[PDB]
Amino acid sequence: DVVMTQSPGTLSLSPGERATLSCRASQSVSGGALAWYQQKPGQAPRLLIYDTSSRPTGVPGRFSGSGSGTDFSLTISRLEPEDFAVYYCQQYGTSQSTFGQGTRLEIKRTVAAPSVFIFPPSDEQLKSGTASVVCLLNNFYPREAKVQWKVDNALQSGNSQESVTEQDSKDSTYSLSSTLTLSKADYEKHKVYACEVTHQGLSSPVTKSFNRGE
Amino acid sequence: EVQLVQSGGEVKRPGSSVTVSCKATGGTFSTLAFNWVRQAPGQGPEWMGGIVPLFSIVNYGQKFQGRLTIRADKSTTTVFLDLSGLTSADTATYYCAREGEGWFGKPLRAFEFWGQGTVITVSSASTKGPSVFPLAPSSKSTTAALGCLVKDYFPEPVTVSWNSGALTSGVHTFPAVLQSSGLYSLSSVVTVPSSSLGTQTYICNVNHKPSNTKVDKKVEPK
Amino acid sequence: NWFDITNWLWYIKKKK
Repeated sequence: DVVMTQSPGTLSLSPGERATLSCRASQSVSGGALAWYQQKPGQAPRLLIYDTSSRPTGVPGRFSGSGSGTDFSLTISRLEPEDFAVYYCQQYGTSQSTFGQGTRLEIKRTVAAPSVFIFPPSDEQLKSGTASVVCLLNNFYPREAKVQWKVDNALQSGNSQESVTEQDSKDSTYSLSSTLTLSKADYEKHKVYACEVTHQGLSSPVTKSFNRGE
Repeated sequence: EVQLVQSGGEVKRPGSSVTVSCKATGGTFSTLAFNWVRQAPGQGPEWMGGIVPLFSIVNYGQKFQGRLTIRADKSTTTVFLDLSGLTSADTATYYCAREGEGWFGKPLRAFEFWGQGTVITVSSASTKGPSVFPLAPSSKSTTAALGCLVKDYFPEPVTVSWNSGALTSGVHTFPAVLQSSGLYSLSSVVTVPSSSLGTQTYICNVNHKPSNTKVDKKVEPK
Repeated sequence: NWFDITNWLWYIKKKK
């Protein structure tokens, strides 16, 4: 069936700048039945454009949509601070409607290296039989970052999970938190616990580590 | 204003069936299309199906046929969503969305009015309050960061504050992760002046309403 | 398509 592919995956632009988001259909959409929606974190999507180019009441005139086929550009002439959000395109010209995968429009800013912190498990958690080790990457940009866990120089894989915050409303940075989970028995067996961070703002990787029981 | 108010979120056992309702007010109901759209955590919206209540004309996505039922009640302007055979792939927020109305009427087809969403989690684990552990500031100073790890709770959500609300600037509370145990876990951190670590007490306030739990844990250098 | 059905009825209740 018709597949909707949006581009770019992430669009990073400056407040006040001009924005153009592209949406492509795997086959031609009949009668221009294509809509654009805006979605901010935690809210339902909001319809910005319907029928290719028609704007519902209440949507500011800085938003416009165009296409005439498979390539629909939503344009924002002057990105206001409230316009940074995820945008979705939807085709409804057939009896089976579908949404694109989304384009994330975020704020552009100066490269910022992450501030890295490592936290060993608490004695209280150690009494539960499990050890969680946490690595924090604070206030970095861009959102791409690499976190590797090393236990006595051995690379970890499959026993950690991480999460990323929304772009910060004041400084436009991201933060990231990664937790490595081991049994207590596997823990203790080893000495040096380290988190290694690779980021565009770092000339070379940063390692933070601790020795168990010190 | 046209308003759609959905039923509350729920946890469903795997293999069971969930019903979500959408109470529609505001204006014309019977002659417009209502659609169901779901959105899994970290993903985009997915259209599931729609109904025109007037003659209960339905349209179901191919991927949901056999598992999806959509119904509509004109006596109470309420549309229903039924999803059987639940699996973890159906964990999502479910939205009821109505097509727009333009001038003297005309269906706009595009989804102009949305419900507040219904969070459906398909899982097993019983309701369980968290274990709150400190993330203590390193002695090997270099601003310092400290926090609390809120591990092994179910279901979402957990709220975290610092110093009973008194501490906000520089706090980051991360999205939860689903652990291989089926329980969630999240980390909340704050950065503060290193010179304050000896004199300023920092307490992290965790609330997990589904299990009626709240713990305030002091975090200090080890 | 199904998404146009509601429009048909709208041209229908638009009487002669």
